[PDB]
Amino acid sequence: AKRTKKVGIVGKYGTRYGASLRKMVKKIEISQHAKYTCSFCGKTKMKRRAVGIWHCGSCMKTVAGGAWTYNTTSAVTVKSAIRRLKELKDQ
Amino acid sequence: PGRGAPLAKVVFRDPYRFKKRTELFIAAEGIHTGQFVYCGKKAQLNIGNVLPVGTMPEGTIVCCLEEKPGDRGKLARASGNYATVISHNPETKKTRVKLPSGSKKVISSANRAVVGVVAGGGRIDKPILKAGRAYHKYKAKRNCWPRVR
Amino acid sequence: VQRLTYRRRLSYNTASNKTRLSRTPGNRIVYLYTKKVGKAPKSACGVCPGRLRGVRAVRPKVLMRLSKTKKHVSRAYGGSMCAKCVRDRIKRAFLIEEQKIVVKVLKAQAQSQK
Amino acid sequence: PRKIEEIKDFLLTARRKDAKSVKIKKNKDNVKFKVRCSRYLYTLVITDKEKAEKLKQSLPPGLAVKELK
Amino acid sequence: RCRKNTLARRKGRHMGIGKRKGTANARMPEKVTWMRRMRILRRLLRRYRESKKIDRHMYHSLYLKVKGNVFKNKRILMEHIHKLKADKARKKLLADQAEARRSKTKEARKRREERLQAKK
RNA sequence: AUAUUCAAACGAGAACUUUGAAGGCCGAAGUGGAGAAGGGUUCCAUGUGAACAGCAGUUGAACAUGGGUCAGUCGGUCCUGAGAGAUGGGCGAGCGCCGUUCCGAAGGGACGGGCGAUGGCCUCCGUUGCCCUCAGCCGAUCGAAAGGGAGUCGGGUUCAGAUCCCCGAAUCCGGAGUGGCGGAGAUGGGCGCCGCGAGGCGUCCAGUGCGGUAACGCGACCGAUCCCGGAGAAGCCGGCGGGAGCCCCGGGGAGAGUUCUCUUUUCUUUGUGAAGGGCAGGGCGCCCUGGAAUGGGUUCGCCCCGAGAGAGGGGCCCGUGCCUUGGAAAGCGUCGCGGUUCCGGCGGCGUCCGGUGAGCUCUCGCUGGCCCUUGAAAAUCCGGGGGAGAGGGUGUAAAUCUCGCGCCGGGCCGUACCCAUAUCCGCAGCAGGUCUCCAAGGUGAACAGCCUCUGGCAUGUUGGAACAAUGUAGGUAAGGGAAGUCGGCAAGCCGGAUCCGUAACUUCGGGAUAAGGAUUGGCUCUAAGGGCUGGCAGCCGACUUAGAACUGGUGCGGACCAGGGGAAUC
Ligand SMILES: [Mg+2]
Ligand SMILES: [Mg+2]
Ligand SMILES: [Mg+2]
Ligand SMILES: [Mg+2]
Ligand SMILES: [Mg+2]
Ligand SMILES: [Mg+2]
Ligand SMILES: [Mg+2]
Ligand SMILES: [Mg+2]
Ligand SMILES: [Mg+2]
Ligand SMILES: [Mg+2]
Ligand SMILES: [Mg+2]
Ligand SMILES: [Mg+2]
Ligand SMILES: [Mg+2]
Ligand SMILES: [Mg+2]
Ligand SMILES: [Mg+2]
Ligand SMILES: [Mg+2]
Ligand SMILES: [Mg+2]
Ligand SMILES: [Mg+2]
Ligand SMILES: [Mg+2]
Ligand SMILES: [Mg+2]
Ligand SMILES: [Mg+2]
Ligand SMILES: [Mg+2]
Ligand SMILES: [Mg+2]
Ligand SMILES: [Mg+2]
Ligand SMILES: [Mg+2]
Ligand SMILES: [Mg+2]
Ligand SMILES: [Mg+2]
Ligand SMILES: [Zn+2]
Ligand SMILES: [Zn+2]
Repeated sequence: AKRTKKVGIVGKYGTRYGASLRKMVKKIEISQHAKYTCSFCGKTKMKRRAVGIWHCGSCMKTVAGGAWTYNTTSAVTVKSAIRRLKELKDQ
Repeated sequence: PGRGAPLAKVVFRDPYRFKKRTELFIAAEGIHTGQFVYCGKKAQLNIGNVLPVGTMPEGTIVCCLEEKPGDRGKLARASGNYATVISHNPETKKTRVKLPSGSKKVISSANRAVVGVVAGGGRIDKPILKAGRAYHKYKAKRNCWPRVR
Repeated sequence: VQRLTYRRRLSYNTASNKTRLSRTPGNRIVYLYTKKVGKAPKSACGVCPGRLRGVRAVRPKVLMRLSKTKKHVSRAYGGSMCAKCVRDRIKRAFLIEEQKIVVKVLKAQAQSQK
Repeated sequence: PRKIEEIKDFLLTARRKDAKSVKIKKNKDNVKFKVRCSRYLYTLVITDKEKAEKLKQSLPPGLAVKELK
Repeated sequence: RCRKNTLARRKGRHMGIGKRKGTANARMPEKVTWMRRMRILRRLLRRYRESKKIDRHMYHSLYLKVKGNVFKNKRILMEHIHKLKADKARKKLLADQAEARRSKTKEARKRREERLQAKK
C-alpha cells in the first residue's frame, strides 16, 4: 500500500528542516541511493561508496563520477568536447 | 578525509632502475580502475592523460593545472572545477587560461596539466540539513565551525 | 551462580583482554585468555575479494613455526595469487606477445613495401 | 602427550636413551604403559591382561619401572 | 510454589487481560511470528517439491504467494495444494483425450491419402 | 539511609569483644568477588590498654615487638601515534632560541673475488687489515603497565605469596667445529657378460621430490643482491544463524529438612586443563560435468544466474563442540578405620541418563544500512617473481633440508594489602568526588520497583525513660470546591494492557496515548497456531491467542511500577 502521499525517501526527516529543503534534498537522496548499471558488465550493481566514488559489486571496478549521480552533464559534455577536439587536431 | 574530490593511485615504472613508482593524483571524471593513463609531451589528448598546455588545442577543458612549470599542479583542483585554454602565443612561449573564478591568467606553455574535469561535481547542491552534518564536515578539516558573531 | 574475576592486572575490555569460560578438572569455571583470530592472505591481484586457499589463517608471528607446505600451495605464485588471476595472467602474456609479433611483422612488411 | 598405537615402535621408544622411566596403570579394560621421555609422555593402551603381562616381561631391563595405583 | 504456578499458567490460568503489563508485541513479537510461519511453509513446500507432489512451476508460483501472505496456516496451504492438483488433473485428462482424438483422425486421413496414392 | 534480642566464654570490670541461637537488612546496576590511578606497611601473629578511635571498649587501619611480596610463557622492557627534541643551518648582546629535512661530503654495512698475515691433525674452515664490487633514507633520540607485541596450564600448599613455591603435563625464542641421531635429497635405466635362474660382474646415461583434469594434497623437498605482495591493519548501527557459560524440565543416585495431616516430597551435589590426533558442526566471491523461459533458486529482509542458475560429485578455512593421550593416579560427595599424636595415611562406594527455549551474557559467521563523518602508524613475521651460484660423477655418495626425536640457556625491574558511607582527594573514620570486569530465583516488557538464594553487615562517631509545645518527613478528613494567594505555589486527579473512538490546524510528515468510552480476579473447559519415524498411522512436545460456563459483600493493572486534559496569545 502507498504509505505516504508526497514525502518519499525524506519521510525519515519528520516535520523538520522545512518543506522546500526536504523537497530539494529528496531528488538528490533518490539519485545517490539508486543503483546504476555497470557499463562494463551490464549488471545493475553500480553503487556509491563515498562522495564521487562509484563501485560495481560484480566487476570490482571503481569509477570516479559525481557526488550525487554516477555521471554529470558537465562531465559528459567535456568528454564530447575533448573527443571532438582530438578529431579536429588529427583532422 | 577533508577533501571533496577523490584521489587516484597510479603506478608507473622507473625508467632508470628496476622499481615501481606509486603516485597519488586528483581524480578526473570518468576514470576507472585498471585504466591506462599516459603522461608526457606527445601523449594523445583524451580524458585522464596529462600533457603541457602548449600542445592542446584552444578550448580544451583542463583540471589540476600547474601554475608554474615544475610546481606539479596547483590550479583548478577542487571538486567539479576546471580550467580552459583560451589562446596560444607561439613566441615567448606563453598561453592564456581562464581560471574557475573567471580570471584570465597567462602561464608558460611548458607546464603540464591533466585533461578533463575534477570528479565529484555538484557536491554543494545538497543542503546540509543539520548542525550535526556541519559538525562532521568541519571535524575532518579544522576547528573553525561554530562561528560566534 | 559462581561469578568470577580476571586473572591479570588488566581490568579493561580491550582487544587483548579477551577471554572464554572453561571448566577445570577441579570443577571450577575460570577465564582463559584467547588468542586473536588470524586472517588468510589476500590475493596479490588486487581485484578478487576472497582470501587465498590452502594457507593456514594464523597470526603473522606464528608463521615462523609453520612449514612451507602449510604456508603455500604447489603452483606458480602459489600462496600469493589466486588461480583465476594466474591463468588470466598467463593468457594475457601469451596474447600480448602474439599481437606484438603480428604488429612487428606488419610494420616490417609496410616498411619493405614503401 | 602422545598415544602409541603399536607395540614395536613403543618398544623402540622404551630403548631410547632419554627414556627416564615407565609406569603401568592397571585399570579396567585397559593397561597403560606410560614412558617418560625428555619432551613427551608416550602412552600405549591395550585391552588384554595377557598382552600386558607379556609386555611387562618384555620391557627393557635397565628401565626404571614402577607400578602405581 | 513457582513450579505449581507455572503448571497452572501452562494450563492457562493467571494469564487474563488483568495480568498483562507489556504490549502484545512485547510479549510475542510479530517478526518472530512471521519468521516461524515462513519457515514452516517453505519447509512444507520443499518437502512437497522433492516428494514430487507438485511441479517446480507451481512450487514457484505458490512460493511467491506464501511470501505475499495468502496462506495463513499449514492446513490452509495444504488444502489449496490439493484443490490445485485436482483441477490440474482434470484439465490434463481433458487435454489428453482431445489430443488423442486429433491424432487419431489425423493419421486416419493420412492413411486414406496414402492408400489413394497407392491405388494410383 | 527500617533493628535488635537471649545465653555462655574470657576478663578486675561487657549495651558495644567472641561463640551459639533468634529476628532483620543489602538483594547479583549489591552493604558481594577482583583490579587501574593514588596510599606506602595500613597486610599477618603476639602483647598492652599511657595517648587516639567526639560514649565505652577485653576491640582497632592505635601503640610495641617480630614476619611477609619468589616468573623465559602476568607486565614493564621493544614499536610507533598525537607530540616532544639534538647534530647541520639560521638567528641572537647573551643565557640561549627557531627549525625536524629543511642551505650537510648525513653509509663504518655486505653476496661475493683477489691481495697479505694467523690458529686448529695450516686439509678445509674460522678470526682477520687492504683493494675490487654491491648499497636511498625520511632523518639521532624520546613518546602507551587500556594501542601493536611468539611463548603456561591443572591439582596442592601459608598465618600473610602464588599462571611466581611444590608435583605433573606443555610450550616460544636463541646456540651449536666435529652437526647428536634418523629420515629426505637418492639411489634408477640402457648395454655387454657370467650365473638354469635369483643374482652378481663390467661399461655409458640420468637423478636440486612426488600425486590429483581441477580447486589442491603429501614428512621435508637447494639457491644470493634485487623486485612484488600479504599479515600486523581497524568506523557505527540493525537482522539472522552456529557454539559455549548460566537458567529451566523429566528421571537415577548420595546426604540432609518436614512428617498434628499430606507430599514416590523439598533442598544440596552429580569434573576434566593447556598442548597434539580424529570426528561432528559451521563458512566459501573455490573446482569438474553440464547448459537454463512454461524462467528457475532462495532469505526474516535481501539477493543470484549464458561473465554459467538448478542437479550431481569434489576441494579449502575455522573448529573455543565430542571422543581420545593428558585421566583418575588427581579433584569432589558420602560411609569407616588407623596416628590420642606429628598425617599429599588408609580404605571402600559414587561422580549417571536424557529434553528443551523470540530465554540472559560471551564469541564466531553471514548479510545489510549511514556518512559533504570513510573510520592509525611502526616494530615484526611470511609468501611469491627471478636465477647470480653451489653440489657428485654412479659411490663409503655430495651440496643442502621450514620433517621426527635429542643437548644447552632465558639476565634486570614490579608482584603484600585498600580500592571506598574507614587505607584514595576534600585539614577528619567528612551523606561530596574518583576509571572498569563477573552477575541467580519469583513477579513483571524489562539491567524498573518489590521479596528471596550464594556472599556480606550490625543501622552508619553513643545508650536508657517518657510521648508536652514548636519543628522535619509522611497520611487521613464530613459539606463546599481556588471562595486562599502576586500567581492552582504545594498537594491532589489520570497512569499498565486489550477492544472501540479520535477534532481544529498543517510544512501532509504530524497533531495522537488528541479528546472520549468499555474490560481486567479465581476456577473448569473448548478451539487454533508444530517436529520425527514409515490427504494416513504412531511418537514427541513448547509457549501464546480467542471463546464459553461457574463463582465471590461490584471485587479484580487490588502491593509495586504507572501521561490530568482542553481553548488561546507572546
Ligand atoms: Mg570549535
Ligand atoms: Mg572441557
Ligand atoms: Mg598448502
Ligand atoms: Mg530496600
Ligand atoms: Mg574484594
Ligand atoms: Mg569490592
Ligand atoms: Mg589487621
Ligand atoms: Mg572515646
Ligand atoms: Mg615453571
Ligand atoms: Mg621506546
Ligand atoms: Mg628546540
Ligand atoms: Mg605497552
Ligand atoms: Mg597492550
Ligand atoms: Mg549451482
Ligand atoms: Mg579418584
Ligand atoms: Mg623461491
Ligand atoms: Mg595481589
Ligand atoms: Mg563511618
Ligand atoms: Mg536507624
Ligand atoms: Mg546501635
Ligand atoms: Mg474535606
Ligand atoms: Mg467529601
Ligand atoms: Mg483575596
Ligand atoms: Mg482570587
Ligand atoms: Mg504544581
Ligand atoms: Mg492538542
Ligand atoms: Mg496577534
Ligand atoms: Zn560491473
Ligand atoms: Zn584475483
